[PDB]
Parts: sequence; structure tokens; C-alpha cells
Amino acid sequence: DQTAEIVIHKRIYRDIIDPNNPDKDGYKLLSKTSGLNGANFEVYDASSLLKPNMTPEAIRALVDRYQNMTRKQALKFARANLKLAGQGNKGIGLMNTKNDPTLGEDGISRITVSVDQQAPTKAYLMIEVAPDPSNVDLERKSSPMLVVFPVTDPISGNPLQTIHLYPKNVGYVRDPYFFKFGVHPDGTSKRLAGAIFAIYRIENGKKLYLDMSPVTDLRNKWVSTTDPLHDDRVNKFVSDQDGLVNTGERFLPAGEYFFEELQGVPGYEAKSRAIKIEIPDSWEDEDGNRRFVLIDGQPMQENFGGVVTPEMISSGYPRVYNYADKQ
Ligand code: NA
Ligand code: NA
Ligand code: NA
Repeated sequence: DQTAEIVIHKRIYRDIIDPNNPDKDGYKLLSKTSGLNGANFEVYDASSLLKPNMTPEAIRALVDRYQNMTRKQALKFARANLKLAGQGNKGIGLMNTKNDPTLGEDGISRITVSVDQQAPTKAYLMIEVAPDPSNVDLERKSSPMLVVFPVTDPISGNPLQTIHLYPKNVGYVRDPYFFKFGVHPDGTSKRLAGAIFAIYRIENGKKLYLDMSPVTDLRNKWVSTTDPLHDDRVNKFVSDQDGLVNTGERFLPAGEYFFEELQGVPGYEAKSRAIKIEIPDSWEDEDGNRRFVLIDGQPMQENFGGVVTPEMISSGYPRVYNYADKQ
């Protein structure tokens, strides 16, 4: 008889459950192309979880019950008792997230399921399973999703023919910045404009530089370069009129990195100074205390979302001091 399409949009969000909503309170998407490929779902015919003439409240209670199970608990139930169903891209009831060339979007997986648009008699239980082997740090927080048809479109009054689901994956990133100051031999000092930095990390005893490639998943791309200053692949960060050297839209995950000065400010130019970035792997320690990014060992104030505020700019910290008086 009749079918509907369930479309999973698997994306990655940064922290600071309605699976049908692409907006998530307490979270924000990592980029416009932050879809997550390689995620896998099993989809079960869950019509036997329904009863005839059940109320909307009973359906919501059932949906909530399954959403509040862990994936492993829901799999224990579904694997034992239900059958795979729906035409997925990996098989009956089997979905893998891939790029959608039509929509131009990553993290997409579509499944066609038999539905009853006139009464709630068909339902599908969707549960994420292990991703394709290959982002170990990603928090895959999707829940068991019980999709009960029909889902009526309030605008149109029609049953929805496509259900869009936005299962939540959370990527941990932080946002380094610092201020470059210049110190005159007479003790005067100022914010420095025009310092050109790049970011590198160490891998196998060699430098890899943060490149200009679009972010995919939570991952930045890193390049070996012969000439980071003039290599267009290497992202440069320029100190502005407030002295601010800001990763800006760029973010970094946990680990150790370096801001490398590629062009010093005239008069404040000895191998190229490397300012250490130490990014802890969580916002908070065991006791809920903030864990700071360290810039050359200095704690760096930071807000969720990573935007450097006017108040942070006024503060001008952390600051790295460049001496005009060469000694
Ligand atoms: Na849940
Ligand atoms: Na940033
Ligand atoms: Na400082």
C-alpha cells in the first residue's frame, strides 16, 4: 500500500531530545557541512508496540519510553523481538549515513517504510549501532527513535510523507586566542597589529599545519608544508588592531598545538616563536571546575561557543610579550 520516507540527518554539534528538530537547546551545529558519514542504524517494524485506537498521549508515552532506553537496552529488546523493516541503503532495516549528492549534504540516510496515514498502526524503531570503522572522541548521543505514523503536518493538515530526524552527536572543541603585546626598552607597551601566525601540531616528530580545508565531521585537516607563510593551504591568523590573535571560526579539539609566528610585527621580530596551546579534553574536571585552555601556560578565559567578546578584548589576556630590545 502506502509508504513514507524517514530521512536521518546525522550531524555533529558542540555543547553550549526532540529528534525531529534540527535546532537543539544547549547545543549548536559545528558547521554548514558538519554531517557525519559512516553512522549506522537498524530499523525495526515496531507496529506490534501499538494498540488499536490508542490515544496521542499513549503514543507519546511509548515514544518516550523507547527514547529513554539506552541504545543497548533498546537493541536487546528489538533484536530479540522485532524484525528489520524498511528499504534502507544497506539492506532491509539497515541504514548507513552518506553524502547526499542531491541535497549536497553529509550524514544523510533515507529509508522507505510501509505506513498507515489514516490511523496509528505502523511504527518503526530506529536504533544507532556501531559506526563504520575508520573520531573516537565524538559523543554519539542518539537515542532509540520510535517513529509512529501518521505524523500530521500542522501547517498542511496532511500526514507527513517524509520524516526528518536529527540524531545528536556532540564534538568537543575549544577556541584558542591570545593578545600580542610589544614591550619597548623604556617599559612602554602596546597591542601589536599585523603579526602573522599559523597553527601547527607535532606528529611523528614533524610539524603539520592547520590547513584551510572545510571542516568535516569534527575534524580539521593538517598539512605538511615547505613554506607555511606563503602556502595558501596553511591558515594564517593575523593579530588585529587590538592585538588579538584569534582562531575565530576555527576550533581545535583536545591536545597540544602551537601558534607559530611567521611574520613578526616590525620592531618586535631566534627561531620563529612558538606559543604553546594546551587544550584539555573536557570543559570541567571531576568537581565541575573549569579546565582552561593554556596559552604558553597562561589560563585563557573562554565562553561556550568560543566567541571572543568585547570584554575579553578589553581585558587583553592572555598576552604574549614581544620585546623590541633585542638582547
Ligand atoms: Na535518550
Ligand atoms: Na576559534
Ligand atoms: Na597574560
